[PDB]
Amino acid sequence: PFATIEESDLELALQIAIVLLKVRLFSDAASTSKFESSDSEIADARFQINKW
Amino acid sequence: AEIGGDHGYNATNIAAGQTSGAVTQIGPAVMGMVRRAIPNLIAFDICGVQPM
Repeated sequence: PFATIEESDLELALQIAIVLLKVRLFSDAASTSKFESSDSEIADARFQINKW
Repeated sequence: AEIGGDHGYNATNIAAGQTSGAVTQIGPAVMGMVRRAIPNLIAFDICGVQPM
């Protein structure tokens, strides 16, 4: 990828690729076996509270 | 995994609610108010009591 894309800025050049099907967004679900092998790095959720 | 944390036992932070982890407190509680006791009076009948 980024071969025909000549744009210098990294962010924009990446953005060109998404439309042109070169790269693909990987926001995607996980295969069922990933959370069963007893070694499953399960993502964590964090929260914070501040007072004004 | 979002530890509770606690104030550093430094009176400056404990009143303000500045904590070490998450969920800064609203503020301290209110256990009440104490006031200096009123001294009692010595009876005036020792000296002559003539209302002028």
